[PDB]
Amino acid sequence: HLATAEWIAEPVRQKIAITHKNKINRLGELILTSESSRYQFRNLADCLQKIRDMITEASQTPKEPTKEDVKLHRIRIENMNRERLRQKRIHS
Amino acid sequence: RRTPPLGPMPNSDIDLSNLERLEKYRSFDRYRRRAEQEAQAPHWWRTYREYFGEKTDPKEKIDIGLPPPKVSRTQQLLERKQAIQELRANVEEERAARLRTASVPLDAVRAEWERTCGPYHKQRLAEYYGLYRDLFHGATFVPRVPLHVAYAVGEDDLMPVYCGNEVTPTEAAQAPEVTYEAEEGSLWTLLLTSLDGHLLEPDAEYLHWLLTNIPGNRVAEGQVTCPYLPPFPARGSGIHRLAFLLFKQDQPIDFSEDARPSPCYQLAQRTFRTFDFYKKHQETMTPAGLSFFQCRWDDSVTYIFHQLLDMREPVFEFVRPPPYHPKQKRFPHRQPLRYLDRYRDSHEPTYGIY
Amino acid sequence: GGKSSGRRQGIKKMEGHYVHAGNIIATQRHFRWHPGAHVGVGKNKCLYALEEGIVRYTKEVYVPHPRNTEAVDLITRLPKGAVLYKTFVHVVPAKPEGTFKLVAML
Amino acid sequence: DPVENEAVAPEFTNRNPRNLELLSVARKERGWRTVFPSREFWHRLRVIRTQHHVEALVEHQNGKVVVSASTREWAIKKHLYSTRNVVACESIGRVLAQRCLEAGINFMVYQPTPWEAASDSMKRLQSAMTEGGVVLREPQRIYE
Amino acid sequence: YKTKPTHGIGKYKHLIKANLGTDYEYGVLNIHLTAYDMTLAESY
Ligand SMILES: [Mg+2]
Repeated sequence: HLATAEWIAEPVRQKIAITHKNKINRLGELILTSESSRYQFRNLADCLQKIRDMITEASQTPKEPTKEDVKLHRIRIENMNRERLRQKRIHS
Repeated sequence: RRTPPLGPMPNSDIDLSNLERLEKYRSFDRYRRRAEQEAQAPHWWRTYREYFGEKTDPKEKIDIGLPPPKVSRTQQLLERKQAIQELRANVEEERAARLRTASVPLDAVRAEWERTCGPYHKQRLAEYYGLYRDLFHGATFVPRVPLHVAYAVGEDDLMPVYCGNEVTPTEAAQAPEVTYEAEEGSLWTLLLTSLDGHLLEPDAEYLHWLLTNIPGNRVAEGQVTCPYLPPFPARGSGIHRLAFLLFKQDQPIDFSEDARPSPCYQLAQRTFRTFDFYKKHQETMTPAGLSFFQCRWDDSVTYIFHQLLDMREPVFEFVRPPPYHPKQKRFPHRQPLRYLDRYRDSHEPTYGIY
Repeated sequence: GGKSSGRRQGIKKMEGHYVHAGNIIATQRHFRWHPGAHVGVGKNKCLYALEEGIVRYTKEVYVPHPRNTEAVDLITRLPKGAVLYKTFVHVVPAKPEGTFKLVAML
Repeated sequence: DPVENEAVAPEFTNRNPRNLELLSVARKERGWRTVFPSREFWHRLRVIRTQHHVEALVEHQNGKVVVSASTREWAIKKHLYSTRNVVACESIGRVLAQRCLEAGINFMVYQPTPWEAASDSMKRLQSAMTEGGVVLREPQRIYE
Repeated sequence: YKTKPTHGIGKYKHLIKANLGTDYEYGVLNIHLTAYDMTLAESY
């Protein structure tokens, strides 16, 4: 459980819940799975390192102008087109 | 051994005795035009369209649409020709045309198209999107009357639903505003279906909205057969298509059999098919308007799944078939050392009995 | 001298033969056959399949590229109504690109 | 215990023709390297400039035509001085761009001959498409 | 293929070319235009 976990700071919990919202189930539990190796030790180490990476990423909160992915290029194009197609009422 | 051709040769008609007298193409564009016109013709040999082009049933596409209105072509042409005569007489228009700076009213041309050529373009677009194939199991319809749907976002913003555009479920959460020209004495019916929104039966589809016996343009007074339910396209399942259909009733119709309880949050109850429904209602029902739009997954779908539908949201993923490798040989001749890595399953070291 | 051997150049996959991506369809000294759908051509006019499917042969209209000045000049001298035809080889893909399957229920 | 709402088929069947195109995973008809034009696209823009009229079509690769914008249409004839000039081409481009934006298509291809590409009417049509928001470059297929 | 009925569909050089004066028509004629105005001469 993310919110109930008091061993992490509250803003860090909120940022994790925002960014990693696709890994949170119905009950609010954050879930991380690993299948990268045949050994349970290595899989558990991978999961723990994932948790640590999430925590430190939330702590640092980078604000660099990161590169744009080719997959997101058409997504932003279609979003801009949808915004252009959005319309206003004559009388407000 | 030679076998006579089963049909006329492509260049059999052209004589060759006076080929010097025959006029030549003398340009690439004329040859390209003739080539495409020839390619658009049937042939008795194997062709690309035979293997890749889609095949249509020989029977004509059956129409269920409103009968075409009549109009006086002579009077229409006379008025159009006098209008263009005065337009060309206008010197300012001619000067703008020669300076290549004239502009046309986009709103005016679209509004006029919606009454002149709108129905046929909309029918062609729906056929391209394949709605007529999935629903109706093969049929045609021309949207003689126009329909306009807008979703209200903010206090002023409107997201229109014109034809096959993208609208997010966050914008589609609330009931949209529907407008369509009508007069007194006409009974209307509004239906909304999700062609690809089904999660159990691929052939079936989910009904999301059904209003019946709408008096004229008074949409609110219409009977609410089934409460409105926003679309819920599953994440990673692609882009779904949601269709609005406006029908007209020549006689009042009872909708007791297809009625849904309020609220209707059960997928089994929301399961619906326009096929056999239009079959049982076609005696006293006829389509008049059609629209549709594309929808993706967003965050509002999570809330809809968890609270409105009271279920865990399923997440899909697009996965490609595994790559093909030939049967592994005991002695791979002249193959690089990485030949065995293609058939190795795990990259971790192994030690066997040791 | 002139004691050369044959180059073993010809059709490698006939009509209705199932091929995999990258398989050589036909090798040739000159463009006897032309690639069609999902068929690529190498430097040495070697024809290979870009998708896994069934090989078919058809007769198709020949429209050369405008930058190919030699073929443009050749086709501009034909009598009006004349159309060039050439043999094209295609591959019809058999398997879909991918499928959507349930991976998680959150 | 079981919930009817959660009864979901293991495999999802999507019948939308454009879903794979929008996901950029639909296979393009590569090949035809010895002929013009190439067929490696999902949507193609074609321009037919006749003696009296000018037509623009946006069509799929399998043969189906998506949208049209022809100078024979009255809603643009009534405002167009001449159907065979740069003004006509500009109007056709703008109208087709608006129609495509409403239809949802955004990306296409353009395969002109060098002379018609250098032609001034076609470059103004390209400018009209760009200002209307249509992009004439399609995203590359996602093989992996 | 030669055996198949579609043999020869690819032939194209028979559509492409590989003076004697008749008693009814003239073989070769030349029209020479002389002018002190080159522009008028070339225009005609
Ligand atoms: Mg020898």
